[PDB]
Amino acid sequence: NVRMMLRRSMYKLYSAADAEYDLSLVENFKRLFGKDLAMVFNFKDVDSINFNTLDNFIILLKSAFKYDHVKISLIFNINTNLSNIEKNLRQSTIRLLKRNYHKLDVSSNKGF
Amino acid sequence: MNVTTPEVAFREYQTNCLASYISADPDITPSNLILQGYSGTGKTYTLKKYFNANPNLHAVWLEPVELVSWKPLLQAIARTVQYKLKTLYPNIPTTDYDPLQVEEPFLLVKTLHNIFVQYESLQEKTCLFLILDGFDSLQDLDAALFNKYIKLNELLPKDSKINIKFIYTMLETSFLQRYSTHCIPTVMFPRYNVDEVSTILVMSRCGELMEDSCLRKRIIEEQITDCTDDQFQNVAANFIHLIVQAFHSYTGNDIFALNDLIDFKWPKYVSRITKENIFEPLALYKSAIKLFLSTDDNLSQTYDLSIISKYLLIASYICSYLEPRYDASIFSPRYLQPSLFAIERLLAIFQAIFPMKANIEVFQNLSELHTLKLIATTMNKNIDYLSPKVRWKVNVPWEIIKEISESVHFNISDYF
Amino acid sequence: PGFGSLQRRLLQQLYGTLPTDEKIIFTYLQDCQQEIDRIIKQSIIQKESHSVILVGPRQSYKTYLLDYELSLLQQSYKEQFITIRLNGFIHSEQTAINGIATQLEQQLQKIHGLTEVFEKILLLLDSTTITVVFIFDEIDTFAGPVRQTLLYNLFDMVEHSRVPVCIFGCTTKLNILEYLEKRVKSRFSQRVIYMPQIQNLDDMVDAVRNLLTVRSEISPWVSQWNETLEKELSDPRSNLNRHIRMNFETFRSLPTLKNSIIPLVATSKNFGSLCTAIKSCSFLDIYNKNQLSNNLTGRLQSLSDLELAILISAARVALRAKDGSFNFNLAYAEYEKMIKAINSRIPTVAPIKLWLKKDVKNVWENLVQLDFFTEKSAVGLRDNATAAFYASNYQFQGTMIPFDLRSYQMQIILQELRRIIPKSNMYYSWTQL
Amino acid sequence: HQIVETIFSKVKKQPARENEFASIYLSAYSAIESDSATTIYVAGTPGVGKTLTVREVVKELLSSSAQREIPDFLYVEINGLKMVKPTDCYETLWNKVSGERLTWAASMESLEFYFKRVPKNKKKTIVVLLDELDAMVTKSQDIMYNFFNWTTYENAKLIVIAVANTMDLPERQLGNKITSRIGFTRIMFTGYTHEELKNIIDLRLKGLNDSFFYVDTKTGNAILIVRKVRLRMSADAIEIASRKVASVSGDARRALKVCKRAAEIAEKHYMAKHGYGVQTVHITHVMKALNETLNSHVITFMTRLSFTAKLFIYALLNLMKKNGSQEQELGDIVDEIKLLIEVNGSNKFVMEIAKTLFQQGSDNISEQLRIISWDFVLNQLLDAGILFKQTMKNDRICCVKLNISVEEAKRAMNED
Ligand SMILES: Nc1ncnc2c1ncn2[C@@H]1O[C@H](COP(=O)(O)OP(=O)(O)OP(=O)(O)O)[C@@H](O)[C@H]1O
Ligand SMILES: Nc1ncnc2c1ncn2[C@@H]1O[C@H](COP(=O)(O)OP(=O)(O)OP(=O)(O)O)[C@@H](O)[C@H]1O
Ligand SMILES: Nc1ncnc2c1ncn2[C@@H]1O[C@H](COP(=O)(O)OP(=O)(O)OP(=O)(O)O)[C@@H](O)[C@H]1O
Repeated sequence: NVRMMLRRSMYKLYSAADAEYDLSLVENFKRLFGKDLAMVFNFKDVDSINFNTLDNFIILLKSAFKYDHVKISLIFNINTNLSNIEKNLRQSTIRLLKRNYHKLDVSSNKGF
Repeated sequence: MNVTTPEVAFREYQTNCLASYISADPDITPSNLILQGYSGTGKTYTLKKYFNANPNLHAVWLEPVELVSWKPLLQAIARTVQYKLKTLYPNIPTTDYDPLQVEEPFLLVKTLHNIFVQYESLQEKTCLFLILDGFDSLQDLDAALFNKYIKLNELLPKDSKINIKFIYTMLETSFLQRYSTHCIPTVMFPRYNVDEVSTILVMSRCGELMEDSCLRKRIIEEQITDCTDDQFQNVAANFIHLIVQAFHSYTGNDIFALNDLIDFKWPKYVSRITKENIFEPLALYKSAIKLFLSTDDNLSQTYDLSIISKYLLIASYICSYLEPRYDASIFSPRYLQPSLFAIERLLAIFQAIFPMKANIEVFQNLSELHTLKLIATTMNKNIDYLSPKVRWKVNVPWEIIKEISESVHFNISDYF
Repeated sequence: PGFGSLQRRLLQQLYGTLPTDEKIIFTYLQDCQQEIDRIIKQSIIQKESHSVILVGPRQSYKTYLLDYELSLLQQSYKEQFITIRLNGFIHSEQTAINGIATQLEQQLQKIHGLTEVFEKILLLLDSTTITVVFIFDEIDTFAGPVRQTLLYNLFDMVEHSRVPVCIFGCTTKLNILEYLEKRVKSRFSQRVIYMPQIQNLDDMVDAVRNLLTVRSEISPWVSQWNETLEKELSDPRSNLNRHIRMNFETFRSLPTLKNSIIPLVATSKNFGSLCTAIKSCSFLDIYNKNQLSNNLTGRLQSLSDLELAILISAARVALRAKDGSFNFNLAYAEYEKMIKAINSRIPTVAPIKLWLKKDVKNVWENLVQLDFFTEKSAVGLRDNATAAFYASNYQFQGTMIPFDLRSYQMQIILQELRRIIPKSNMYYSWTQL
Repeated sequence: HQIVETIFSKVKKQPARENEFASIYLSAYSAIESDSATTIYVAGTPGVGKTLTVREVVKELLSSSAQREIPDFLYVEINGLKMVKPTDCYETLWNKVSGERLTWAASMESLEFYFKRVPKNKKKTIVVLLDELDAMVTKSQDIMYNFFNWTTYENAKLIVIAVANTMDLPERQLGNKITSRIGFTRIMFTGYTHEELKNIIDLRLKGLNDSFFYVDTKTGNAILIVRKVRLRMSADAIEIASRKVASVSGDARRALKVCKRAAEIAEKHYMAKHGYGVQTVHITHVMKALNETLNSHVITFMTRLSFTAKLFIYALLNLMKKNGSQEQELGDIVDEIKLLIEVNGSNKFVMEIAKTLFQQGSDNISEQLRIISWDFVLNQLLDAGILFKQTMKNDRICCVKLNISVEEAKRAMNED
């Protein structure tokens, strides 16, 4: 659920920052560590994630762009074709994703 | 007491209603106030627009959208109220209370009481407009929650110089109708009309698009000589009208989807602009036609699969939509959701339709299909395929099974 | 410039935070008001012990009387009563004790400048000496199947406390004497008071007269205001009188009418404007229609052509179904079929778009959010936090199955559509089967 | 100001369990004098005199200890409905016996060690009263078990007295392990008869009936023995009070409360006529108290409901008749109200009532699918407990059921 997702994301962010639990940590990140924050969310397996939770969590992260010191990047791992995602996510989220997206094939069977 | 009113278009009645119920004197304002309207109705816009014209009103802004559950919502109230009171009246000696100590609403009331007692030395009674945006948008939500904030300030001592004046914003109507007997002052936001949406988009997102880098290229590339800002404004404005009239029956009356469509199609429409395209937007329409013929909200031989996998997925669809009665006769409800089946049926049908025995590659392809989620199971956590309780169903529509049958030269069209 | 004084005076009287010398008690309430006041004065002035529950719906002026009585008695017996307030919604069965402990100390500080907890409270009162006053809202919440130890102790303290003790309860249930357990019910004094309901139009007219009149010369226009108010309450054909009669007939919670009136006074800019508005009384119609703007008809009037057509097609499938269930596939099939029929009835010429199934997804998403549809067994907003916990732990099948096969049920039946949908609409002819 | 007491003040301000007192004392004396340990069980309905009799027995046993007929003993009183948590019983009992302040786990083990292991000659006899014992029941019932179990230890020198709701509770709810230990030592209290209630009232008012007073003519202050006044209460008033209460419940408090209520009514009659020679409390004063106990406000409140609520209940009753069912969906009722309006639609004022119900009497409002304040009255009937509604977010398939009896609803509809 979104409650666990935000908590775990902030936990990992805090662990990395202290190696050198909510959106306030993102808000106060620069006033704590003096450096800008860039996040890379790597979705390791999209086809098995409950698309409702992911769809809501993307909208939750959408609020983070109010801060001038934060930048976000999302990586999607897809086993099936790209269009399998389009059926399950809501068309509001697809329009968020489509504004800045890149498409890459990493299969080993690329043209023999 | 008198409060000035901003001229918010298509919200004049609600701006007058917020001129009501909101004033400097806490004796002329209610304990609770609710503004209601579905998403894309302007409530968050209008409320901030009204507060931005009257700075003397002490407003505190919070968003349950970020605050996942009720504990963050409680703690943020204390934190932001304390910080705002320090920001407004700093000279009074006060002692800090930790906002993380607010674990219960009673503790919130206690902390608010203590803070107001610390400010008791104030000369005049003043309002404190705590604002919550999208109360029902809270994700960990239940019906009993809202009464706790309805009936809150009466537990505060009325002698205090600082009085809290809650303001709420809500989306759903099924949330309001559980609290109609309380007679809480309510201000309503209806969905905009098409004539309103088009003008709102023209007023808002015109100048932002008008001076983007994409046009900064094309103007010089086409060597436009007599261009003025008015021509820019008209050319940009025509785009919004065209997109609205093209996709109104598709988006509806929502500003967000129209903005996203404009964002996607604006560079491509700008690309078609030539020397002869401006001052005749009809030609612009007659050249960028294919932009207005497809939504282009899509994110992008569709499935490339092994032959064994293809025939397994044919047999699974047969299992999922053919009644079990016919397995003994044919081989020897599309609109409905697929029925469940067993692997024993799938293996038999696959053996009966492939142009194979039980080598490991068949089961490997089946497990690959499950991992690809082209076939679903009756479980969510701790998948235990080998347990007999699990059942199987197809997660692929007919339009893809038809193409698979064509690619393997199979005749599913004759079995139904 | 001076009009603002009277305009603010009217609002200040309307909200009801008047000084005790200026406050108003409506005539039909006075019997129960005196019944409550006698007990309160007996407990505070004459040191009696009592326990009372007030009954009546929400917004029935039930607590206003207690507030008035305490504000009155604070003038003459400021040093002789202690007030304890507890609310059922905010205070749980745990947090009530801490609330009592904090409020007792808070009162004692400004005065001076559970086997043993209650006994030690009584001993502290004895060593510091004052009548202890208990006020409870939402008694039924405390009187639930959860153990009622709080009220059990409070009603037991009535006839055993060495310090005068008084308890007032507030709730809307009528079966209070069955809510309370037989142990607690026995200990309660059972002097139940039911708040007097408005039972005549004369009661409501007099309530309006009491509420809106001005009894002092705050403004030179006070005499004009009182006279105009009485004139409008007098003539049966007054617009304001008609609206008051409609209110009385429809619902008999006076604070609803108060809240309806508040914008009319607030918006007024001049005395002439106020008089014209209160005579015409047209803005209550605007307020009422805005109260109705987000109802089913208001939402339905805002939909688009394609959205309306898909709604009609979904309604047709729901009507034909035995259980009323339908899904996206059937809805799109019917949409295609009706588009084909409309095209066919247009003759072909010798030598209307069927939107693609992918584009219709946005229309479906729009309609699912605007609550025209609903999932087959959608419980919706849960009642309590524990129910929300169990709901969020579970994963419903309807959220996992594909977008094209989720089962829905309809909120606006096709007959209601034919009532509402204008006949000038192209798709209106399909509002019949 | 002086506390003014009228002539009725003493009546408001102000022997039936001797056999039960003797039975409890006989068992207690036998066990205490023999330096033994046992469990005593007490049960009965509220207000019959269980706790008061036990306190009398304990006080007289202390009197026996003062007379040194029996050795010294320590008394501990615990009420199950006064504990914050069930675990506090172990801490409280050890705190009183030893003065220590250990945790519940340590105290429970300390009590187990104390009663079982400590020699008898190194102890003081302990008597414990567990009031509201059935309210101490936990999931494991250890409080029901452990305290009685320690009484089986011959070295304990412990006497435990428990008060519960029912006599056969160990058989109904406890195990055979606890039930056998409790055994035959159980005593039951039965509610008083009417003559006993009359006798108790007379005993409480032994020195006040037919007594003379000196009453200040200027303030009403009365002094028991300025003018001479006499007071009386009708014997028939007491009889009708005693007979009515004894036919309702055995609770002695109700009979005392009725006399206080009757005296308060007589006090109001005295004050009203005087406006501040024998004042006889009349049977009308008692019957007034009996009337308010018996009469229910449900019917009159229904008759005082607004028109829309009565129409709702009438339509629901009509559907109950036409369908023979107990609950009706809002899909039924919303259009059944329309049917009931339409059947009479040939009348002129039906047009006006329809304009009120469906457009609120204004031309600017279009047709509504609900009558005005449908939600308001629907919630109000649920708020008052009249109506029962099941949770479902569909506004048509949601079911509605009456909570009140049918016949009183019919009577309320008839009186309109
Ligand atoms: N009268 C108006 N004039 C111009 N723009 C408007 C007007 N009303 C709304 N908008 C636009 O609506 C956009 C969406 O914000 P809005 O206040 O409608 O959100 P919302 O309905 O509160 O959203 P949510 O429910 O997601 O919190 C704003 O960016 C604003 O530009
Ligand atoms: N201190 C006050 N000053 C002015 N008006 C008040 C005050 N307290 C309550 N009211 C009035 O009380 C009316 C609503 O009734 P009230 O507040 O007495 O009920 P309640 O305690 O909320 O009811 P219940 O517990 O039965 O739900 C409102 O119209 C409000 O104006
Ligand atoms: N025989 C009696 N004579 C006088 N007063 C009595 C008698 N019996 C009971 N009472 C009164 O009843 C009150 C309650 O009695 P007691 O504490 O024994 O209650 P109970 O029977 O155990 O019931 P509950 O469970 O409601 O406490 C006493 O305070 C006393 O004033």
